Amino acid sequence: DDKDFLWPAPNEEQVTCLKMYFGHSSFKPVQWKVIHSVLEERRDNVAVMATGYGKSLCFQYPPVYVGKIGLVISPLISLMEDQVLQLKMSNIPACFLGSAQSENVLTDIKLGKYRIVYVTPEYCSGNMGLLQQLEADIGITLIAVDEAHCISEWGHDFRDSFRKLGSLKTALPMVPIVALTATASSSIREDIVRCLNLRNPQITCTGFDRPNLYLEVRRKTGNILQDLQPFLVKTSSHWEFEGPTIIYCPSRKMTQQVTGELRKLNLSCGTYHAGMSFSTRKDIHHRFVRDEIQCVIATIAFGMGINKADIRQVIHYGAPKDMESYYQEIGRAGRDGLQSSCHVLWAPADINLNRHLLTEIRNEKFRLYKLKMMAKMEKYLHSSRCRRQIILSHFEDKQVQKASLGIMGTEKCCDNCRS
Ligand SMILES: O=C(Cn1c2c(c(=O)n3nc(N4CCOCC4)nc13)C1(CCN(C(=O)Cc3nc4ccccc4o3)CC1)OC2)Nc1ccc(C(F)(F)F)cc1Cl
Ligand SMILES: [Zn+2]
Repeated sequence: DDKDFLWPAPNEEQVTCLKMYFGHSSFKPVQWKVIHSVLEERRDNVAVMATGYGKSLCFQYPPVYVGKIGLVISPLISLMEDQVLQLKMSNIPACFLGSAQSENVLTDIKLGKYRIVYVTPEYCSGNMGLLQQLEADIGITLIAVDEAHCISEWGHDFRDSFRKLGSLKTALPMVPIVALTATASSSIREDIVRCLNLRNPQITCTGFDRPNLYLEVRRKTGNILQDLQPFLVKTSSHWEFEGPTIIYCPSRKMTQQVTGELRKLNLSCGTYHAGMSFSTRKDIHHRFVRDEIQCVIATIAFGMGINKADIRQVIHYGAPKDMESYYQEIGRAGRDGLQSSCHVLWAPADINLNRHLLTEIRNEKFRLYKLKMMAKMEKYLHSSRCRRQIILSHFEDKQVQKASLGIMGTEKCCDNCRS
């Protein structure tokens, strides 16, 4: 069951609703992330998606489940017409709202007869008073802004119509905005978050097969220098990795240890852990971005703000917490699209493997969730199957494995695909 690997667990009516109106068994981790953060946290989202495969459910499902109203703001007229028809045929009442259509649909929208209203950014700019009325009389579950990259002057597909969608948060500060786009440009999403005036936005990135990441799992011995020696190359007196390198460790003690023995070879490296000031941390980034230091030995803490294109190696010195955290950590590697490697070095005596450590948690539901996650991360590490296939299976939809051409099976895919 996939529903086991979601936190919170989608309730029984949520599952019923998905099968009834969309015809699916379970939510994928990213879909659930976006949907739940909309419904329960009312949190602005930026959803990066390489295709429209599982893209619609993110903004269509929420207003259907609560039975209120969702607003999709898009310039893609014919794509909007196809989705309006698909919703109508799935017994979801939906319309295209524009100046031409207004006389037939507007009264019905105002009296709450539509779950999902598609509009152009042109039309939306004029009728902010209509939006405030709908918030007041029904309540708007969310506003989806598709092709959100069109708000950016520095993007490749700029649209004048998008300029005044900034006023949505001024007009509706309580209503969450789901900004959708097909570009993984870090500068454009900063334009999207800025121009749409988004607050503490959840960022997600799916539909990409990351063919330039090689995955390996490898038994850890005990001796640190023994374990890392394979990854090291000397140039004169000092030692160095082949490129920019991140070594995530499960404990704060380990980051100090690993950094300790890596220093003895005069390696250009530094720590980044929980128990320190958000001041020394600021420089380590700027050093690492400017290639002043080569390696960073960190915990789960380091990563969220990393925009470094040329990360060549990620190493998990010890089994990671779970697949969620692992997916995030490896996802930072090789953003430039050049060959990078992601190695796990694990032993059975790692703190994220012992089950009789989580028995301390007395909340039944949460304890069972953490055990399913530990079991599944364990199943991945011991696997003799394709590391990429396990990860795509769990995180991405079926059509990302199908669309994944000419990497799975090759000597650059994973240790299991090699031998
Ligand atoms: O790689 C991806 C998707 N993807 C992800 C991230 C990312 O950066 N990129 N970057 C890409 N590229 C797509 C292709 O073009 C280059 C960039 N893809 C992803 C992140 C996003 C979330 N994140 C955070 O720390 C939060 C956060 N980020 C922020 C950025 C700015 C500001 C605030 C932020 O807050 C961790 C990194 O995780 C997913 N999928 C994937 C596909 C196949 C395989 C396989 F090979 F194993 F099979 C493994 C994986 Cl992981
Ligand atoms: Zn493989």
